[PDB]
Amino acid sequence: ALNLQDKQAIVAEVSEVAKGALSAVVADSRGVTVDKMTELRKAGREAGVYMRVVRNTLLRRAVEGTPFECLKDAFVGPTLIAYSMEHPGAAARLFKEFAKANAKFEVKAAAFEGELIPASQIDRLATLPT
Amino acid sequence: MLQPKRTKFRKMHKGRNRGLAQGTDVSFGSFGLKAVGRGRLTARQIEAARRAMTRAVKRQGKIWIRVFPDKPITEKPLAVRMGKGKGNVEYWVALIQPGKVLYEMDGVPEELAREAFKLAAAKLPIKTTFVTKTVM
Amino acid sequence: MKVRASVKKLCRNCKIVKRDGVIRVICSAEPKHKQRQG
Amino acid sequence: QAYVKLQVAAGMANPSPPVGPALGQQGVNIMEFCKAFNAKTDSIEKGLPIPVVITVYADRSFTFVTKTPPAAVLLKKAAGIKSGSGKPNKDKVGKISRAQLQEIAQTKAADMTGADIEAMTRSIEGTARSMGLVV
Amino acid sequence: MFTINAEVRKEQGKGASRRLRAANKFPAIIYGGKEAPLAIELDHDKVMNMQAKAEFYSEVLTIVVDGKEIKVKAQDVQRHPYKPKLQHIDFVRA
RNA sequence: AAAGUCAUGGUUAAGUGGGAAACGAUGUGGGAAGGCCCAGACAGCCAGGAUGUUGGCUUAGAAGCAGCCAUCAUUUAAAGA
Ligand SMILES: [Mg+2]
Ligand SMILES: [Mg+2]
Ligand SMILES: [Mg+2]
Ligand SMILES: [Mg+2]
Ligand SMILES: [Mg+2]
Ligand SMILES: [Mg+2]
Ligand SMILES: [Mg+2]
Ligand SMILES: [Zn+2]
Repeated sequence: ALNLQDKQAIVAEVSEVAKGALSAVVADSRGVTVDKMTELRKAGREAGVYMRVVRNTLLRRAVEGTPFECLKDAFVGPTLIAYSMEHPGAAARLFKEFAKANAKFEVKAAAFEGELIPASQIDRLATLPT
Repeated sequence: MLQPKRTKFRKMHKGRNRGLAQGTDVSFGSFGLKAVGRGRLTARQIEAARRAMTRAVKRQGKIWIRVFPDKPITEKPLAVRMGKGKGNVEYWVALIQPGKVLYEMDGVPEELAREAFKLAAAKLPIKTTFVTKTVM
Repeated sequence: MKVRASVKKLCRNCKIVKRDGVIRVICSAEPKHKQRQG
Repeated sequence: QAYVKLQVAAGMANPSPPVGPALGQQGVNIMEFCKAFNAKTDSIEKGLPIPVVITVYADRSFTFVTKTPPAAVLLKKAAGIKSGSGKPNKDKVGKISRAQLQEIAQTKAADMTGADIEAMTRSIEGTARSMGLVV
Repeated sequence: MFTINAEVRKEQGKGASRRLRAANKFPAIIYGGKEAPLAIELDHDKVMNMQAKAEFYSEVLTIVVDGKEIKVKAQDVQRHPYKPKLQHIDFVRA
């Protein structure tokens, strides 16, 4: 599909990125249908069809809007780690569903960086503010 | 097999088949099967190429046959010598020139009419090409 | 082997190759689709 | 682990002519294939086909999560038809109305896969139209 | 807005028109109004891409010849009998 | 076997030239647009091909795959009864 309608699919990243603060990541060495359904069947009981499970982690697409918004992501163009921008939240409770599906029949392509929204470390801080 | 219901005369001379054709545009349908080659189409050839495009579109659409066989062709039998009259009429032909739209079709997708005018061009002895309707 | 004046890709895993001046259709899924132009 | 669903409705307990060798492949004895099939079958209304999940734990036991009957039989009581669709476009069998699907759409909103009941409403429109019975 | 270039024909007739269509061209003519008919010759591959639009036979075209914008419409066209080519185009002045 | 192993710029690899058609084919030269891309293409490799569902009958069991039909539709990255 031509590049002008792709040029609003760079705009489609932005307002999802602009509204979303917290983000969790995944890769797919063994990308199963149901291994992405684990986060979207879980999504419907919480909220709507707002969320994209699609990938934008390409060497121009998520690279250009990165000095525009959320500047840390200008390094994960390669190395096969994508983005899913959930629109509300402030240190929300939606982290390990891409990650616990790795132990349940997946062969670990992700290494679960965590996106550092309070600028944290690579260790999972499973404290979840209720 | 197409054939005139009546003729003014039973026989005809042989003639020649030079010149270009007249029915060159797609007049009725949307797509055509234009003749690039020269020759003559007998009525068994016109009608075997009709059963091959009618079956291919699955009785959905409308087909035009732009050419009609009306020249009678005579032959002499086996073990007959050369004089003693003109031979007996045996079949009927239509004389085809380069530029003659032979069949037409609409009411199908263009991709289905590419493949039905391919299964019907196989049964004809002249070389053909696929044309569409033009604006002017 | 088929030997034909008209050789063609018959299914989705047929490859047309030219070996020593002869157009051949060698296949990998079906042994019946192998062909040699003659 | 082989959790596929294979039986007939309630009237055939320990159903060797309907099942055959199907669930009888493993080392689990059939006394918990027939009598622990009745934990959901006689627990509700008889006669209706409840699919049941068998995942063979290593200690010769099983547990499960129940669900609603198929799109035939729960709609068959809302049809009353016996032969399903005998050549529908050459002669009609019947139809399925749209508004009758509401009672089942509010029924099956417990376990049936998804959260949008309205998105399941056009799911049982064309599925009812699939049965020779144009909705 | 279609724009078409054109030169004025020197020689006219049967053999000269055959001799243009060999060299990727075809003759045309512009006629209409108080002004005399103007016999021009066109480039074949440039017009054959323009003519495949249905917008070609409805808009007021502009032919540029000897540095002069002439605004004409397509009146008639002669197509080759079996090859997808063009033989001759008529233009009526708008 | 008398006179260019002539100059210049191209093509042909078939001894085509120095026999033959419908038709077949990633043979090779040229041409204006043809036609997808640095919002990463094209080809490989890391992977699904689910869910309701086995859509129901007539049939020998009919479940996408014997044929006959609807072939919609959800969880929606996508998965075609
Ligand atoms: Mg004559
Ligand atoms: Mg004539
Ligand atoms: Mg050899
Ligand atoms: Mg002359
Ligand atoms: Mg000499
Ligand atoms: Mg030399
Ligand atoms: Mg590729
Ligand atoms: Zn093959």
